[PDB]
Amino acid sequence: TSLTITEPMEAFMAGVLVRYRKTLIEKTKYHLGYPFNLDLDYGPLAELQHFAINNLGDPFIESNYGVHSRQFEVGVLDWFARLWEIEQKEYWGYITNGGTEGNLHGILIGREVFPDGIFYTSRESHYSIFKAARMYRMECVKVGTLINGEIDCADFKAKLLSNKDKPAIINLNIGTTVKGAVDDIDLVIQTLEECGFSHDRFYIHCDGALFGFMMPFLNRGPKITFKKPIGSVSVSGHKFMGCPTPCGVQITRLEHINALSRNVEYLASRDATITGSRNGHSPIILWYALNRKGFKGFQKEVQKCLRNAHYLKDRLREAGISAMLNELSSTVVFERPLDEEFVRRWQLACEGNMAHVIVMPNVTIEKLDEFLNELVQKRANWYNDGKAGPPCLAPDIGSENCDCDLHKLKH
Amino acid sequence: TSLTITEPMEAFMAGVLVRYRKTLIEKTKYHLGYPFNLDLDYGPLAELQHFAINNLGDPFIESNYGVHSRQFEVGVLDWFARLWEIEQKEYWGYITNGGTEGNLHGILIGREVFPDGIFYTSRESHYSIFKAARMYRMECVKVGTLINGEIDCADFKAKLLSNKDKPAIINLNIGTTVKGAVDDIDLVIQTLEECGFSHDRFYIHCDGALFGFMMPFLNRGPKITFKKPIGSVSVSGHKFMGCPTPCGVQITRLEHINALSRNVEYLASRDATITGSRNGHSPIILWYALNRKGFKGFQKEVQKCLRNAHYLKDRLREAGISAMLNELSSTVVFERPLDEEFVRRWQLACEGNMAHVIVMPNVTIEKLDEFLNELVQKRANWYNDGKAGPPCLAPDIGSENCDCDLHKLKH
Ligand SMILES: [Zn+2]
Ligand SMILES: [Zn+2]
Ligand SMILES: [Zn+2]
Ligand SMILES: [Zn+2]
Repeated sequence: TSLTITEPMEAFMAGVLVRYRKTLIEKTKYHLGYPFNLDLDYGPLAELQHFAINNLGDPFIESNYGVHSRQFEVGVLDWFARLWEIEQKEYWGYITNGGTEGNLHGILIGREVFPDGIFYTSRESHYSIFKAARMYRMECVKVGTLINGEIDCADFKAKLLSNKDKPAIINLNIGTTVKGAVDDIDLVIQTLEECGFSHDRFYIHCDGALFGFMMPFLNRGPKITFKKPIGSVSVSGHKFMGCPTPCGVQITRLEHINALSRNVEYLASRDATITGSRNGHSPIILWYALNRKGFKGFQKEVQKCLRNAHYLKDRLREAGISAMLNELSSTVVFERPLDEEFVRRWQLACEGNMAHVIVMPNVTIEKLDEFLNELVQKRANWYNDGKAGPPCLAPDIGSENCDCDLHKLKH
Repeated sequence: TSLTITEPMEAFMAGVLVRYRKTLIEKTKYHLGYPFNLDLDYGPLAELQHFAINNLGDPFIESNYGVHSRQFEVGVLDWFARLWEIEQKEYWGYITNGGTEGNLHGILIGREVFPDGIFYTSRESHYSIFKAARMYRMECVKVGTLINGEIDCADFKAKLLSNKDKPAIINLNIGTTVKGAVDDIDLVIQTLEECGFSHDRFYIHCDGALFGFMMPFLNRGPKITFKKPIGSVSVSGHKFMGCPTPCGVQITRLEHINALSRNVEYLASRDATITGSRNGHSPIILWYALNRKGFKGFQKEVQKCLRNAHYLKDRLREAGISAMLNELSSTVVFERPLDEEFVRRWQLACEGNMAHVIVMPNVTIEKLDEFLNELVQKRANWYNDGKAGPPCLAPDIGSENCDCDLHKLKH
């Protein structure tokens, strides 16, 4: 709970670090709950930990602080711009400290385009989104959600129509935290158009912390492209790509950044970021990864993760455990384990009667089998004899996906 | 300007990293302008770059994500609480991604204590402060500054008195960016009291990005202590202590955090941070440093830096170069070099007619001599023959510190 700092040792401290490394190997082995790629292969870059790298200021305007990684950073941003179909001279962006910063930036951009804008996001938006709205003092209208976690564009439509006067700022979830739903970009855009909102009276941010990275590697789904009238897209680098430290990529339209960007004389750069000092090792790490693997290495990794999710779901239903997997998802929602020591061991994320597993590149079939074997074994003790019987997840995941004493019958 | 990412190499990429390491050694050698300690000695911790460490959530409430460094983080926060004289059960805080996040958090805390609060900060506050005020939609009253960069408590008094009705939220600069001034905490507090503001109608944040760390190691100055009615203090970890990546420490009063802190079920933790995912290598790095050096190692390092600043200033005045150093400062303000290739080589920060050198632990007498020898040599070419004569820095640093053709006479 605390490692106290005492006054002057190198055997004590190397003792601690040996012990600690041990626990991190254990934790890394059993981690299944959170969307972090734990297969980190950046051993050559670790030398660079000798430098105080700081990308302080604009990625595209070099500051007087010379210990930076802008060549890498700009490399990576260009790749992301290509990925989301925006040209060099149409886009601006930066490597962030994570999905939260991408969301704070994107929503702030939208506010500056439309200071009077009403803000809309689904009920299953990440907590960062509602935090942003409160930080920024924006009126937030929570939009309903279908069973699977997608924004409800009928409820969206309704809500739009009762604020016809004002501009709409929208956050769309490309892979919701709990259920792994993907908001229908195309349908949201259509709904705006047929409610009388033209491009120049709405701003959309796409929160793609995990799945915004993954979706472009599939042939399907509501493609993320600035050929459509979206404003900004963020992803998290420590989620799908994998990074020792949290990071992200935020990409917007250049015309949008002018309202945030101010000159700062003592930097000889501009400030258009949430942050000041910025992590300059992240850009190198992500550059390294993009180069080694390319679009075809990432595609493979994405496809294997969807397959491994499919597999886990199948085995759970087979075991008569309520479980759901959305079409565009590596997140397997399932009946929350009753044993909370079990939850803590596999580091499961839980909400109400749901838990979930996120099938990151590190998450192998071998590991899923270990997991299932343990789950099925312990589960036998939870709902048998005169005890309750499994919870009903039909309200959360649909009755088609529920295997309680009632809904299992209908399959 | 860009290192393009191409599709599949390990000789090309290790070629790039050899080249790049070279430039970072060069940059590290000549860096003088920014407040980053470049003497990083954390080579043993670099193994830990193999792990996706994430302190996601509250430092004091463990989340279900197990790959974290809370033992280290909490260790470090406790040390900082001791340092600023606040008890375990009176304080909350976290390790941030830098001084900007500390400021965003602190100012946001103050807003939640006083939603109607008028916000006050000096004209020489960091850009993060004015950014925060705009992000948060807070009315910001810029307070004047004495020549040396300290907040002007007469102008403060005046400004307070014309907003007697509303609470006061104040940012105080403990080491302003450009001039290295320290706002007079004690005098600000007195001014509030004699203007009719009792403790429970003002909130103070101390921005101590560089000097909040350094000041406690001196026997003098407006001591930073929660025994006085301050609300929150931030420092930057990559400034004085030194860290490969930007980080910081934000420490507030526990009673203050309740308004920001919300439970997040899927984490099994609380969200009271600006961020979500948080860097978990930083806490280890700062823990390592605090343990190896202790209060007595840091004191020594602080004292040497003040001495080396004193030295640089003296040699500049000797060379008839306008220069100033505040009493509680390692930042040497001086006539801005006319040669902007020279500015770029020593990575100097510049504002108007001022440049500055920040004497971080890495900045040795040997290095300062190299610098001065070059400066004096080139300067001989700038203001001689029929050309202008040096600029006057008296408006910026005081006529006592100016060595232009006019003010040098009066000394
Ligand atoms: Zn199937
Ligand atoms: Zn059911
Ligand atoms: Zn002297
Ligand atoms: Zn003068």
